[PDB]
Amino acid sequence: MHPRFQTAFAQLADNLQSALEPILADKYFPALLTGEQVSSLKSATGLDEDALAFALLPLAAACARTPLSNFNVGAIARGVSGTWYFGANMEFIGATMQQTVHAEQSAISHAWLSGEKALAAITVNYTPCGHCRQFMNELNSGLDLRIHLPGREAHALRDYLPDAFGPKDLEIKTLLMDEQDHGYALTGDALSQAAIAAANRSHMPYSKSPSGVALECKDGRIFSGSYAENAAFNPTLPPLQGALILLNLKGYDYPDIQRAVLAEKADAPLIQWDATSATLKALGCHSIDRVLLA
Amino acid sequence: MHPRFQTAFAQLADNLQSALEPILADKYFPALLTGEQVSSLKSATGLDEDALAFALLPLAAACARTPLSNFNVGAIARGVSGTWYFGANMEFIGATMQQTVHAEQSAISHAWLSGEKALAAITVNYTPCGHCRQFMNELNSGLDLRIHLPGREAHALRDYLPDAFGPKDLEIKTLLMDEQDHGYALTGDALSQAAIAAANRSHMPYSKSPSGVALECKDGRIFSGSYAENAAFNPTLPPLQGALILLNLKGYDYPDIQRAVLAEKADAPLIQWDATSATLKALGCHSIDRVLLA
Ligand SMILES: O=C1N[C@H](O)C=CN1[C@@H]1O[C@H](CO)[C@@H](O)[C@H]1O
Ligand SMILES: O=C1N[C@H](O)C=CN1[C@@H]1O[C@H](CO)[C@@H](O)[C@H]1O
Ligand SMILES: [Zn+2]
Ligand SMILES: [Zn+2]
Repeated sequence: MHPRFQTAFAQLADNLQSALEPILADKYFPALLTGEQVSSLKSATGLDEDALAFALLPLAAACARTPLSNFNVGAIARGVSGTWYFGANMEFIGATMQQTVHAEQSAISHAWLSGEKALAAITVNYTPCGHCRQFMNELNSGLDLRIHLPGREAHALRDYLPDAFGPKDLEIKTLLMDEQDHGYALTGDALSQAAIAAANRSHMPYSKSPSGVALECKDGRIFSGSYAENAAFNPTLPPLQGALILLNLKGYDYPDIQRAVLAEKADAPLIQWDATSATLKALGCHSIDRVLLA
Repeated sequence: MHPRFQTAFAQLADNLQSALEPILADKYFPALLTGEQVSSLKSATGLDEDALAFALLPLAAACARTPLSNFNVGAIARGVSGTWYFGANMEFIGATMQQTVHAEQSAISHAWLSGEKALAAITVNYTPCGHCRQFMNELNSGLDLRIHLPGREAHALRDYLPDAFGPKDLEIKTLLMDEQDHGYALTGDALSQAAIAAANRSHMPYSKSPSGVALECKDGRIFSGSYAENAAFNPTLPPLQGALILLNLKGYDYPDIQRAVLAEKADAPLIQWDATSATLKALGCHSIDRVLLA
């Protein structure tokens, strides 16, 4: 089992531990659970979903990277698929606060990127900051998203975000997790195509600047991120971050990053380039290439 | 009167117009009103503060810069001083969504930077996004801040941000607008010192990386911004933005920017440098210098 889970795992309940140990066994346990696993989990313990999710939090939080805060936050997004995706915050020393990733964004994009069509609920070990409540309201699940916090009843997003601002305010009709395909031709090597492919699924109704980032690991593994705009602009999820979320959740570490490509239009109104390299360099990867969309 | 106000002004009520015209007369009307002016305003019209603020919105919104959205948002922060500060959103073509400024952040930092000790209320022509509700909760006014929106009753922040996350969650005791002075020696030319001075008032309890940006205009005017962290990290106000807010509100335009300096520690965990130049270049200023704090 991935050491990141060591401690957490140890404070889990005996029957839960047993049910889990087989799954967590793999270092490369993908920080996710299929329906089937959930069911199994539910039988070995007498937990109901909600209780199960709360019970897994600490594992989701085990994946956090917080050199600054030291404030571990885990989240679990529940697919309409039955799959549960873990999420955890990340802070990058050498960059800016604007580069940070919240547990919630982590889980939701984990899910989105993985192909999930919609979420039903999300569970966090801490009340969501306003930045995340706003991030949440961009999804096709709307104000209905259900949110579970420890020691609280469940509530819909609408309750956490009264009189909310969202895509409708801007006359935006396509929501995050809705089906998208911008249609750019994939070209170049693998990495280039992984980037372009991500740019293709990007959510960018406000600025109309598609973008994607793909990261190649030592072992030739390839994690890629899609750009995700937000109505309030600022909470937008830059493409780099997408990739790093996957990369981390999945058991990898920065240093395993071999090379990275970024794809975008040259003439787009918004430009990912600088923030991408910068942060990437901050992480120690100077191998950045960019590919121009068309 | 600054053309930016032309249209707005024209749809104001006759008695309000009259009361205003003398003030708005100056191109360099500083997008702000002293107590005295407010009083005068109140007498010429029979308005009460709240109604007065709602009535001035469109002027606050006249100051917006929205090449992307085209979504003008104005805000008015009311000092405990009796001074009212205007605010408006800004979007920068060529940068990223994370560089955007919300009307609310604009007003609050307008006030903060101007020396305001605390706010009593804020009025916006649109419901605040979650990013701003979060930004608001960093102030020393806490959940008590009062918020006025058109067609709604007033409410405290707590109402817009139920079960909120904030500085206390991180054990942070110094709030934004509280009195701060990091104690760096001012040095170099004017610009350098303006930068350092700003770095000195910066709010950075989470990362501990002070920073400041000062901009010199053609005419030798100098606008400077202070760094403002936020508990949720992301909503943090980078130092550059500070300066540009003032610069815009005050009647200036990008192209009047002559040179700019940024001050920060070299070894800080967070680094403003890249985002600063980048955006600055995006705006057409390549004249960036950095000064190392100590
Ligand atoms: O991850 C979350 N989610 C919740 O909305 C609130 C806060 N945090 C975060 O937890 C840390 C403290 O702000 C940061 O890494 C920031 O991303
Ligand atoms: O300025 C605000 N304040 C409110 O919290 C909500 C939205 N906007 C903004 O208005 C525009 C649309 O998102 C952007 O410039 C963004 O900064
Ligand atoms: Zn958050
Ligand atoms: Zn806002």
